[PDB]
Amino acid sequence: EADCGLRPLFEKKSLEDKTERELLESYI
Amino acid sequence: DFEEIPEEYLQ
Amino acid sequence: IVEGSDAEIGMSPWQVMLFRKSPQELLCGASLISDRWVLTAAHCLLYPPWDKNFTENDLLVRIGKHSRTRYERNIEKISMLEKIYIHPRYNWRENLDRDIALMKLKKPVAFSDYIHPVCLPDRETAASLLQAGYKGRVTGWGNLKETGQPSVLQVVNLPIVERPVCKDSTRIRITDNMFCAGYKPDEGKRGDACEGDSGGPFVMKSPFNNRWYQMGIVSWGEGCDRDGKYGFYTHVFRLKKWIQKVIDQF
Ligand SMILES: *[C@@H]1O[C@H](CO)[C@@H](O)[C@H](O)[C@H]1NC(C)=O
Ligand SMILES: NS(=O)(=O)c1ccc(Cl)s1
Ligand code: NA
Ligand code: NA
Repeated sequence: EADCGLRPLFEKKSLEDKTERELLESYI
Repeated sequence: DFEEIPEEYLQ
Repeated sequence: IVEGSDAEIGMSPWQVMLFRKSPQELLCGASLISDRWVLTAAHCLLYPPWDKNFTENDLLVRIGKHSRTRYERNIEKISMLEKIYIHPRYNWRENLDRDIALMKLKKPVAFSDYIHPVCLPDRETAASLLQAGYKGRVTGWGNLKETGQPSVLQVVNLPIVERPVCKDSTRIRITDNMFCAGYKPDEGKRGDACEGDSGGPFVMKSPFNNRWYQMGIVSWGEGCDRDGKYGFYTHVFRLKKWIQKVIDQF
């Protein structure tokens, strides 16, 4: 739980998946 | 079309 | 998932496959919320109109998967169920209100690059993110169209829809324990969950702390990816007090 929602192959490495930016851009 | 899983999980 | 794309490796490490032991088949999606607890839709386990009432020993959960049908040796982990908990006010008779269930695993699963839990929302993250137009992400191994099946886990991003539009799209009574998502006919993009995706997660990435939160559970729809229809999702935050009560008691 402390580490929840932080993906080993993405957030934990500071790598972005191919479409997460689409989500961020919608959070206006 | 599923590949058989190891028998240990069905025991 | 209709009109989605192949997931990247490790893109949804909380994704769980609910798997029937005999015959061996995909039943539903689900999500990992801790090393011993999996979240799904109640209708994936209990739906008397279709003579569905699965017990613990009927089912397995498969965690860390990418391929739909392959046994992913050295990657996926397969867990047996200790106990199923269905929301006591799950309304299977009418409209699938409170469509939520928890499954406790017999043994904790080891986390890995492919296996990791999603967060459940607090009140403030829910209030901030559950807004019309804001997009979440749905993942699953369900069918690629209403009327076929994917090689690997599929992913689609979909906007939350205004509650009046959700209500006006259907004759079903919509409750506060549901939200809907999908593009409108005039928006020129498409996508939906479909058969076999239900019980899986609708997630959003908080821009405040960069963590993924499970805001919804794939619950129901009328067809898949139909113009003017929307997918309906269990409102996880609204039911979180029940989740907490189960995990605290058991
Ligand atoms: C589901 O099955 C269990 C036993 O397998 C039974 O006790 C329970 O009443 C059933 N629920 C419904 C709604 O039929
Ligand atoms: N009816 S279904 O294919 O399970 C479905 C579509 C959209 C959902 Cl949300 S659940
Ligand atoms: Na209506
Ligand atoms: Na639609």
